Amino acid sequence: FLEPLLIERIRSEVPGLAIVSGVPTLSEQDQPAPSAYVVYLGDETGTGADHQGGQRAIQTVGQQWAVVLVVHYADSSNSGEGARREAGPLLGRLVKALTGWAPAIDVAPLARSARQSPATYASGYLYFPLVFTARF
Amino acid sequence: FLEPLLIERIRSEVPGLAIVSGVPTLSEQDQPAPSAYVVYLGDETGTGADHQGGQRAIQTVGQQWAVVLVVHYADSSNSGEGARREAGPLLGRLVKALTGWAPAIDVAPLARSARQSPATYASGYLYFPLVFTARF
Amino acid sequence: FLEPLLIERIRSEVPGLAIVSGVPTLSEQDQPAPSAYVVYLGDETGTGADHQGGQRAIQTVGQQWAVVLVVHYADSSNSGEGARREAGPLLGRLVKALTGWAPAIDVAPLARSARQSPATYASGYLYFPLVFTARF
Amino acid sequence: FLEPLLIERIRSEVPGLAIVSGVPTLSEQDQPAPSAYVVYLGDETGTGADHQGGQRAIQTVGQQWAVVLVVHYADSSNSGEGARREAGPLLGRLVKALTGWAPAIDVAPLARSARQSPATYASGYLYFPLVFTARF
Amino acid sequence: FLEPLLIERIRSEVPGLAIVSGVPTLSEQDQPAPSAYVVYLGDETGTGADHQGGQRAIQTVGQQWAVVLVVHYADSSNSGEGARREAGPLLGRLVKALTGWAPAIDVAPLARSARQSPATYASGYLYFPLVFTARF
Amino acid sequence: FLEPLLIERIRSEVPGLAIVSGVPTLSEQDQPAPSAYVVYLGDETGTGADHQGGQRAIQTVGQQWAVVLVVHYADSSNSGEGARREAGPLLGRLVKALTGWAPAIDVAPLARSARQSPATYASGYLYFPLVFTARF
Amino acid sequence: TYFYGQGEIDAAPIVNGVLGKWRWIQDVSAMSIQLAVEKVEHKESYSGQKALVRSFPIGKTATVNITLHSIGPDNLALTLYGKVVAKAAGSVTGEVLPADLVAGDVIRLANFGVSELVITDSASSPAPLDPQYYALRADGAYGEVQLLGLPTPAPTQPFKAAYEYAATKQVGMFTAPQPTVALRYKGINLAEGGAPVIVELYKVATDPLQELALISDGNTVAGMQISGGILLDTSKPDTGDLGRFGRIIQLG
Amino acid sequence: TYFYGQGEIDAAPIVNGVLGKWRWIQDVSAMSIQLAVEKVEHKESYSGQKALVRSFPIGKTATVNITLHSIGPDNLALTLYGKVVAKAAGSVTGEVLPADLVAGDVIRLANFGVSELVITDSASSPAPLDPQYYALRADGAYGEVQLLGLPTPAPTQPFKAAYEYAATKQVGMFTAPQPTVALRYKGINLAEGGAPVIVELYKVATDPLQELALISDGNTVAGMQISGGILLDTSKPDTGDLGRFGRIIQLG
Amino acid sequence: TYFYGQGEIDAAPIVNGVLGKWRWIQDVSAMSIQLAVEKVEHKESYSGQKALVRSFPIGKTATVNITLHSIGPDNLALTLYGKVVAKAAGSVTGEVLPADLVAGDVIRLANFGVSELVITDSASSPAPLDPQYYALRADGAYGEVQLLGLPTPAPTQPFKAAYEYAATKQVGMFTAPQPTVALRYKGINLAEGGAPVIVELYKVATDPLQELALISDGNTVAGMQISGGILLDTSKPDTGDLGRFGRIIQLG
Amino acid sequence: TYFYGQGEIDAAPIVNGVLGKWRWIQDVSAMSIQLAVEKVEHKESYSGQKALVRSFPIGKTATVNITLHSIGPDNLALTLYGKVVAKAAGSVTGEVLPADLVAGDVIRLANFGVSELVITDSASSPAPLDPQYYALRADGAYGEVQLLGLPTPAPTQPFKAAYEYAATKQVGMFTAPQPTVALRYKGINLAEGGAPVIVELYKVATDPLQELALISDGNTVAGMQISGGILLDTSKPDTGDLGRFGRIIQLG
Repeated sequence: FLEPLLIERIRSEVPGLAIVSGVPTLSEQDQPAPSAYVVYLGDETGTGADHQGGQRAIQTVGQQWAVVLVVHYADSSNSGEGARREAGPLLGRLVKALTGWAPAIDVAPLARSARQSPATYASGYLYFPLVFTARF
Repeated sequence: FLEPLLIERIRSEVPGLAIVSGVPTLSEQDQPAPSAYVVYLGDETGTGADHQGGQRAIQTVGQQWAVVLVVHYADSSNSGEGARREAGPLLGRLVKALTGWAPAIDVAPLARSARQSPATYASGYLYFPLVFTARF
Repeated sequence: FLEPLLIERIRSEVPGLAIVSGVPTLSEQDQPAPSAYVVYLGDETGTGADHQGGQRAIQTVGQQWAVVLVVHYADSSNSGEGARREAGPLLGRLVKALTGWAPAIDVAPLARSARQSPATYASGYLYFPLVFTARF
Repeated sequence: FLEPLLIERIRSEVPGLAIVSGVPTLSEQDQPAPSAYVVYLGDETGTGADHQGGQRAIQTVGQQWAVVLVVHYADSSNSGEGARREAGPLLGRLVKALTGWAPAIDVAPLARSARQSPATYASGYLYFPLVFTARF
Repeated sequence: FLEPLLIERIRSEVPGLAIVSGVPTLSEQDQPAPSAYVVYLGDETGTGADHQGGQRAIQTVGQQWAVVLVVHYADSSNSGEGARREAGPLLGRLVKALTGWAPAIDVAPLARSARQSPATYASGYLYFPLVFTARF
Repeated sequence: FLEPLLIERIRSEVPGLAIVSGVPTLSEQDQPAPSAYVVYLGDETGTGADHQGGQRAIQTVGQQWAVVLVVHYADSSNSGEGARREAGPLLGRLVKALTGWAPAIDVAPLARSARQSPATYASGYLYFPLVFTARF
Repeated sequence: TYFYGQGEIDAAPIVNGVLGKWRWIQDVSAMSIQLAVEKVEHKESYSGQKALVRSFPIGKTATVNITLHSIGPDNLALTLYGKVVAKAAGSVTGEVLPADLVAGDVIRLANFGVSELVITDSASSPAPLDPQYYALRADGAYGEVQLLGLPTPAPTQPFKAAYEYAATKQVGMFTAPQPTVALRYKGINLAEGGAPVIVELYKVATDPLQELALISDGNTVAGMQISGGILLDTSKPDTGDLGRFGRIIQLG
Repeated sequence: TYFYGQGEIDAAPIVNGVLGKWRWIQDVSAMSIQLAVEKVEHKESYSGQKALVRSFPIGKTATVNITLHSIGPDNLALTLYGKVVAKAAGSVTGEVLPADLVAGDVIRLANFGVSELVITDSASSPAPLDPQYYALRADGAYGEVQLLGLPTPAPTQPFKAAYEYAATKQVGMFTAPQPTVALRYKGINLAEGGAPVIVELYKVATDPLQELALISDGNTVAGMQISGGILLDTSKPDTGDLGRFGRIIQLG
Repeated sequence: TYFYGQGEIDAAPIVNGVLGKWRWIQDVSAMSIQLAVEKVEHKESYSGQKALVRSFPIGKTATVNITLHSIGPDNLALTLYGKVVAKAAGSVTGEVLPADLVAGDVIRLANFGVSELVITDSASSPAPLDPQYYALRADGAYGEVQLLGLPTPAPTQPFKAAYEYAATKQVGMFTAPQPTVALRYKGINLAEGGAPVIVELYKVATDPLQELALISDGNTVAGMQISGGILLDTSKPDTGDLGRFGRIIQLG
Repeated sequence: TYFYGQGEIDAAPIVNGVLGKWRWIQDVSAMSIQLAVEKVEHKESYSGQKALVRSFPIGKTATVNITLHSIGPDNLALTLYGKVVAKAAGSVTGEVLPADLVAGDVIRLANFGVSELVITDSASSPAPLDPQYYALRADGAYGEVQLLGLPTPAPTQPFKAAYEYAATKQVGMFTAPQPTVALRYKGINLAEGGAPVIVELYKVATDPLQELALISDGNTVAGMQISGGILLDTSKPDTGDLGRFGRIIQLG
């Protein structure tokens, strides 16, 4: 219950052309700019372990959080050259800022996943079903 | 089955500009005032324990209850400065009045959660998936 | 399979102004009169116990049945004074007539719940998620 | 896989005024005649018992089948006098013809339920959630 | 992965009047001819047995497949005489051609069910919820 | 998280007449060309085994991926001659390129299924519910 | 080369070693055969591994489990160690009912399927009681009569009941010796277009039913599970390829 | 470097130590190998911890479990300790049916696959019975004949049945000694593009099938599970790197 | 101050107490360490409660369980008590195939990865057989050859097969002594931004793999589970703070 | 009058009976206390029921289970029977790397957190090797160096590595005696508006951690479960109402 203090800098208006898009199916044909395009998948819950405490019946609630990549630059049905090759550094930047960059945390792990996040394509332009953990 | 006696004062017409809004997705762009914006999540049920009694097959039914924060003041895609920093006292007020302030209760715990209620943002303005327990 | 014989008197046309309303979301703003406003929640089923018999594979089927309270008299966003305080006797009348007043019953318990039926408000006028058992 | 031979006489055009109604929510206000008004609930399945055989992986499949009663004669919001009191013989006729009257059956029990079939009212005119077994 | 070689003869344009109907609710009132009217129910899956192998994590997947009978000849709300009595040979033909007539099969059982396939009527003209297995 | 490097060549614009079709129900009557027509089925997940690791709570996530075949050439309600007989080599090409052709993979098995992928027809022209594994 | 079998089972009782008359055991839901073998092992010790090197079997046994859903008297005799008793329909003329009867008492009769019930009053002038003063519960199937009332001038208390009773079949509990039955399972294998398969068990000694739920809950038909041991038949040739426990015939 | 194997299994029986002819065991759904070792432990006591300090193995054993879905007679001989018996098709001319037959009786014949059934009447003038007076249940697959009726002038009761029977294959129960089979598992590892893998087990002693459900429920093909112990072969070189229990070959 | 670890494991075999060369054990899915202690208890009896008052430990043991998904020969040697054997590629010139061969027979060759297969006919004038009369199953990976046919003038039955075989790596079963390996777990703790953690186990004695499913069902990669006991090393200083069982290093 | 507690736990080690300095055990997820009593029973026999009539306790014991998610060295010392060792940062100048090194070899260094790595060549004229010929895996956290290549004029094989290593904290395995710690649980009961509750346990003897999964699967934080017995303190007054095992303080 303290993430906003760092979320403020986590979010930095990634797209320069998209304005008031309310970003978080994709168009892939008329998007003004390659915005972050965050997505939500689900949640993780469990008890009967170190997560659960005493009063208030709360536990360390597992949280899910994913993103969608929209570049379509150098990849317009030609080949996957420049779609993720350029994203690599961008993917690292996104995964390090939006996740893994947490405030002073005691019971808020803010789990981050640098690797082991497979993504498969479809629709003929670009799909990226990112899989990351939040834990908070 | 006695909460209304204190609910009467729990609710005190938080918004001064919103009238007959039937508050309990959000707009985040044309809301007249920062109302309480309560939300409902689910329920908790269980038997075979101290909750269950004899006749009437009733038990201490776990109840879920959450809220949504809508301020968008000092936080208009600029930064999370003034969104929750000002809410902190307001969040405490809300969580202490709407929850934890119960009448003479014998089997109505009215559980309250001051901490351990994480919230994540999205849509580019403000999201707050509050997680609180009611137990009644 | 004999409840109608007493249901006939259970139902007595509670509202004097509402006519052909087909009562069993609520409006809370243009309702002519405070009708009973019965609601249905679900069912309870189980076997491998005294409920199950021999032939016909039938058992004492648990039945769920609830009501909604619509008074909005002395409680019009002012305070919960007169909403349930006046309902108390009315709630007892409803729970004693509609439930617990059964015909000659051998395997039809017709369970009734005088207490332990919590209700929470929302929408800014009145909500009452009643929880009662029917067992038949 | 032989029921039609007796279904032919099971069905005998109960309503005299309803024509091509395709009977199997109810109106309760403009129905020409009190038709049978059969309804379907679900199915029952199980293996690892005498139901399952050898080849073809088939078993004695439990089947569910219910009916809806629509009389609204002598019961028009007045009282439950003549709604089920007259139905009693009619209910027996329906449950004995539509169910329990099976052809030469070896693995087709065609279970019938004379009693233990509770029904609850609602909507202000008449409801009858009949519960019967078919087993085939 | 070889069924088409025999499916080619399995399907033989059963209806002579229905053209480009895309057959696999029914009308029962304006159908030009009594087509096969195949239907799909679900699937059967399982592991940890002889079905599962080594690589490719595949197993002998249970497959469900059913049909709907539409004759309405000699059975037009009169009686079930000629609806299934004439179908009997037709039902055998359908169940022997569409199922049980498989190519050279090693791990494709193509299960067939001659008997133990109950069907119940409704809607006042004809219903036939056939239950057959495919296993492939 | 490296598949695109080979996906780039996996996808090679199979249809020559279909342009900007956004391929991944089918029409089967006005399709310009026999495109790949990939489909998605679901996912496979599991823990408590060699899949799960230490930090990041990730595991070798099972992934599902299937295709739909649309040829309708030499098979136009005549017979299944030329529909899959010609597809055989095409099916092998598709299953070898789109699957089983993976980059340098350490924890990305990219499972491929040459056989044991049954497909059943329906709708009167062509259906092919392919079943393949991706594991990544 | 795959098996999914559905079929029938025929049983022939064995009395003093002479074959009985085969009968169908009616519907059967499950049949299982289990084989048990005991082995004595020899371990060598020249390699330093002290591991197993040889084994030879000493014991040989086979068990069969059958789940039958038929409660017919013929099957009850086989499963309950009982012997069927047939009672022909008849009449009763002078049965005496219990004394000191009053309204509300329930009288239980010795026979079932009672019909044309008559209760003559005890007096010098016989006076049959009015039928309206008594009722037959469960349409006389259980032989139970309820008193609805009595005339104000209380008639003589002892009664004389006469009626008609239908024929019945009864099975005793543990009234027969351990049956020995030869079993023939004639099945169809659906995995091979319905190919025929036959299983022959020459000698089986059965075990009583373990459980019998008289009042059932759910949608499951009552099941009767029987276990048995396949004994060694000493009459068949020892060197014959048919063995002495059982055999399987597959046409091909 | 990852394994998801699918493949075939070849079995060669061992008779008096001479290698047999390899055969395919048909479809197999699961194969598992388990290793068991016994260890004797030595504990030191100079540190005050009385903890383990050394251990050496004394026992060594290996077990193999195989789940096969083929009910072929060749596999039945291997799993049931049986030996296959082949019966050639033939004819019967003078079989005598049971006496005192009446309508409703079921006659069981000694052979299966009956065809062209003829029942000559017993009399000085042979008179074959009309076919309409008898029926063949299960199209004669089980060798069962039902009487539909008899002429009013009751013919001579004893009958003389002649017909044709097809060839069959039979397997006896516990009619063969404990088989010893060498196993070769040839598998494809899909995780590495379908790489080849070979597993060799020189000597295995099998355990009879535990359960065999003749009447199955559900959508699962009948499974036959066999357990076996991998014995120590004394013929292979002791110092060779191939060992004496088993080996694995991976091409790379 | 929270742990969710992901990392690598390095193993160094111990031979006669001299450290071996560290190698990576490849992918590992699970690692667990369990501690067991035996305690002797003393109870006082002056308060009347006859309750526990003191306890001192006598036993001390530690066990480690590792689940590895790599089936590499190096890991097979460590888990199967085997020693790797490398066979270089080569050629065969005069291998003799079984006699009395006919159409349908399957010939198994001694080597895998067969290529350029040639079968010379036995005669004064060598005559290689036409390739169309034989086929190579599983593209010769398993070394299996199927006969498709034979010329009408039946050639001499004994054959002489020559071909080329590729190199391979083999592992024997129970062909090596109980390995003793020192373990180094180098892990990253994600809960603390990926902090480094090191776990050192000086001496571990492993237990053979319990199960190995050669034919797998589902979407789960085959797993190899190994248990081991952490022995007491007598070479390290007794008074040192590093102990003699194991240690943990956390940078901070 | 209802309990749902959340709070902190403070532990004070007991050395030779003198109270230690209290420390916070960090995050704790579960705490349980179990009581065990042994009873001797007396049965009367004058009523014919031979039933229980009296019972008195002989034994009294209490056990405590705690689940802590902190892997801090201070907690490791308490749970692993270890004692913390602190190593200060420093430098190495003349470490000798293994000989016969070639491309692909991985060199393991004695210290972690290596930085400013230098490898001087062995020769009369020192010549530091080019950094491009070697790489630091895991950014030197694990102290592993990989050789990328060597100059064509192969330099002298033995090397001299100098670098800087950071400070670290280590914990030995079973390097400390059985700890005895007094426990203070300070909790808040949410069911009563957050009322204060205190639980005091004077003497507890702990049991080593049972399991420690170094590589975790799922979304669950690694947990460390510790069991302990609450011993009888002989220093507190016998007649005092505070007892000798433990006490609970609730403000009201």
